[PDB]
Amino acid sequence: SIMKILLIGDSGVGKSCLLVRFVEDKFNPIDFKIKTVDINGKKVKLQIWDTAGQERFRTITTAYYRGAMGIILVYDITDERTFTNIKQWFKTVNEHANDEAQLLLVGNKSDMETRVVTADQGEALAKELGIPFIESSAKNDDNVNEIFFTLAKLIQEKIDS
Amino acid sequence: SIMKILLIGDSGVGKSCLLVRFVEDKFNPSFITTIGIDFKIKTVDINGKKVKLQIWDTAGQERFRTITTAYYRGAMGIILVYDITDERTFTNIKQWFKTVNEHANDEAQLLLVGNKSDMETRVVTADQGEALAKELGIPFIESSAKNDDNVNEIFFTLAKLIQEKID
Amino acid sequence: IMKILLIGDSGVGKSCLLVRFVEDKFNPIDFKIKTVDINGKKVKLQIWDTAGQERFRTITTAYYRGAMGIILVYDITDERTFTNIKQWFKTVNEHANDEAQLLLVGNKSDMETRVVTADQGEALAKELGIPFIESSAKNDDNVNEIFFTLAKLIQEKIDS
Amino acid sequence: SIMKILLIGDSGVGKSCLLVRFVEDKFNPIDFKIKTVDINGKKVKLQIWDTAGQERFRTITTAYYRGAMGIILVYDITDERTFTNIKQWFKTVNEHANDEAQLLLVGNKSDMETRVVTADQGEALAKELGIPFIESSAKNDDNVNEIFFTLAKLIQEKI
Ligand SMILES: Nc1nc2c(ncn2[C@@H]2O[C@H](COP(=O)(O)OP(=O)(O)O)[C@@H](O)[C@H]2O)c(=O)[nH]1
Ligand SMILES: Nc1nc2c(ncn2[C@@H]2O[C@H](COP(=O)(O)OP(=O)(O)O)[C@@H](O)[C@H]2O)c(=O)[nH]1
Ligand SMILES: Nc1nc2c(ncn2[C@@H]2O[C@H](COP(=O)(O)OP(=O)(O)O)[C@@H](O)[C@H]2O)c(=O)[nH]1
Ligand SMILES: Nc1nc2c(ncn2[C@@H]2O[C@H](COP(=O)(O)OP(=O)(O)O)[C@@H](O)[C@H]2O)c(=O)[nH]1
Ligand SMILES: [Co+2]
Ligand SMILES: [Co+2]
Ligand SMILES: [Co+2]
Ligand SMILES: [Co+2]
Ligand SMILES: [Co+2]
Ligand SMILES: [Co+2]
Ligand SMILES: [Co+2]
Ligand SMILES: [Co+2]
Repeated sequence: SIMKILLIGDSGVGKSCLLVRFVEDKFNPIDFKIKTVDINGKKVKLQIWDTAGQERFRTITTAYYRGAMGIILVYDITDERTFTNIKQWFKTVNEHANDEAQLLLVGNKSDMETRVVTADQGEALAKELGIPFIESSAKNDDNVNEIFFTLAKLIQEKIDS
Repeated sequence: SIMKILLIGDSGVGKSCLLVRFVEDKFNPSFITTIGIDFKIKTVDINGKKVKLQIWDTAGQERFRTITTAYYRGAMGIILVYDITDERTFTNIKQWFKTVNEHANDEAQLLLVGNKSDMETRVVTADQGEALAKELGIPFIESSAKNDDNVNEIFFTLAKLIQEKID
Repeated sequence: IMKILLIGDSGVGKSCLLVRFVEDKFNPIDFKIKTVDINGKKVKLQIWDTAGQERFRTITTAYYRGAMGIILVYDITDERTFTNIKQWFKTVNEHANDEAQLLLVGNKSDMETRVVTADQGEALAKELGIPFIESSAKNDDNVNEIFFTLAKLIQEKIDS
Repeated sequence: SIMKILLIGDSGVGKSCLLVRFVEDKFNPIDFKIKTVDINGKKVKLQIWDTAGQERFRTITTAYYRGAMGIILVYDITDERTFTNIKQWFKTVNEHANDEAQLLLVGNKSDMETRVVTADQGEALAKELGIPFIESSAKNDDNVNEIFFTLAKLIQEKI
């Protein structure tokens, strides 16, 4: 009952760190990892993919999206540009992912005082895009597990409908 | 949650002192801010809910930054300050108002503050301040960072107006 | 990394301003590095300073390649170095990048033999459309401010 | 059985002396030593590796880490540079050592009045790296045994 989940977004927002915090629970300043969780009383294996710093030289590959049922769009709350770029990522993902894939918006680095994107702004963009929103901190381990459990539950719902 | 507030005005009117009095409850006649960290944080209760204020304050010879569009990005509150003992800083408020209106977002709430009300050498009356505020269409408050007079009121008044409009 | 250049007539104190900023010392290859903390980040400043006989080099187009900050310096005790600022401004604008942020510095403010007033410097800066700061590498007055002010303007620009 | 432990850090911080103080209980101003310890009513043989000065001329040989279950990162509290370099050592160890290896940060030469790195700073870095912290003095025999016993227990614990 594997669930393929992708982390997408501008380089530098903290994608690889969120994944490391979730699987290993660590932070420090074969492109996937596995972690098994329980969903509605059933063991679910999450196959979590990390871009491998390749979003800097070319668009996401086809086989990358193949089988992906969850796609997490991440931006940096301290970097306006990465937030503005979310619309482009959303477009790219929609023009290539399965029609039933569930998306989720994550505003990362909520621990930083240098924040320039407010929670209200993130919530507003998520609403406009029609997807759930979560603010996290891979550094302080804030809401990281929630990202994956929230997304996994939404995916389990689509599968059963 | 977070409210970005800027303190603007002629150098020497008491902007940094007002911020220090509000956040650290201190006042140094010879205080000197640190070149590097431009803002401080303080969480206050507005309508029974926690609001984090991100208060920005620039140094004198870093004044060029206060005329750029980038500096006002995201600010929802802008406090214009003058020295009641220095006519020139009061006269300059109109220029600051212009700069703020042209480089900042039209949704930001402004507030006029006449500081150093503790000084007997005052030359700008409260009526004059009130009159300018009215002309500009913004709230007015006289304060004294030195004697801790009406400093908290500056920020709570502004925060409530910003919230009152967020709705 | 942020490439910053110090330009101006020989003898105004360019090297002494750089030494004071990095080594905080004052003594009466062409660049030094110093990491500063702005907007909660470690920005590395690559500060360039050239000798007198290397002046011929400071007027070339390659010297300004990549520079995002350019500090124009004059001696407040030497009218000629102040008058020459307009020529330096012209050379910089014609040989440097349009996005580069300039800043005018009047150095040696500690000297009683000053002949250029702060008001004059402020007026020229206004005319040129750039920030102005008076400093003293000798007494460590406003030296850090020169670089932090410039670094912030360069950053605001990058993010703008 | 046997527990392989390595001491890593800038040259001159006192790695070799900490090992001598622990095994021979001596101080003076093969590349490994053996010492059998008792942990929770159980005897454990510690194979403690000394760098042999390698750090002064080369990257620690990939096989030097092989089999290591304990790695002690050491700095000199009187030398800021050796403390700053700990982050690089941590990176090198994490990229070449075994995943299960337990790390520990040691601030040595605590006997010196010329200290420039505070205990708080050391504790803060240890926390940031996610590893235990101990300040020692091979010279005054302060907390040297604690280094090895603490690490041995964490390794056993991880077993
Ligand atoms: N303050 C802060 N920094 C973070 C967080 N997550 C990642 N970072 C930092 O952001 C940079 C990029 O993170 P990384 O995970 O490699 O980004 P990726 O390109 O999206 O994979 C690194 O310098 C991280 O230490 C966070 O939650 N808070
Ligand atoms: N008497 C008096 N002096 C004040 C008050 N506030 C600031 N000052 C003094 O005015 C000078 C400049 O204040 P400062 O906060 O640095 O001004 P800024 O340039 O606007 O940041 C300092 O000498 C302060 O002690 C006040 O409420 N009363
Ligand atoms: N009084 C005084 N002398 C200074 C200052 N800065 C540099 N000088 C002196 O001016 C001369 C030239 O300085 P230097 O940095 O080599 O000038 P450059 O040609 O612009 O590099 C030396 O004698 C310095 O000691 C200053 O801030 N005050
Ligand atoms: N004061 C003092 N000196 C120490 C201590 N430990 C080692 N030293 C001295 O530091 C120098 C280097 O020690 P050594 O063990 O060879 O360092 P290594 O390069 O890390 O192996 C020698 O001069 C030692 O005597 C200590 O705890 N206190
Ligand atoms: Co990455
Ligand atoms: Co101030
Ligand atoms: Co008070
Ligand atoms: Co020179
Ligand atoms: Co200094
Ligand atoms: Co030419
Ligand atoms: Co040694
Ligand atoms: Co002993």
